[PDB]
Amino acid sequence: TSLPNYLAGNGDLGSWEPTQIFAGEADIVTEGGAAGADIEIYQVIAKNAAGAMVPHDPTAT
Amino acid sequence: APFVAPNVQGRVIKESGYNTKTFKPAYVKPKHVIDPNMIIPRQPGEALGTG
Repeated sequence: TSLPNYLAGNGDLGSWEPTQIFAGEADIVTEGGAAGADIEIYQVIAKNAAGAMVPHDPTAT
Repeated sequence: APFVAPNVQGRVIKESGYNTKTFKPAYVKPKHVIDPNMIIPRQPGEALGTG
């Protein structure tokens, strides 16, 4: 954090992309509920036996 | 006021109502009869002998 760079180099600052999520005109209905596992952004969620928001996974017993 | 992430819709809050009270008054009727037996004998501030 302390010393500066005297050398010569390249670098990127980043690369933006859009993230388009909607594709139609249905109503958009939400409610918040309590989770029960780790959940990312825009992950498909299910509900376990207690009502917690477990992320979606088929092939379960 | 509730905290809402700025994508989702929102929250709805309930309200309250009324109450009533009614009353009716009560009725009071005292009275006296007056005989000649109460008028005649001597009221105290009166001189002796002749009233």
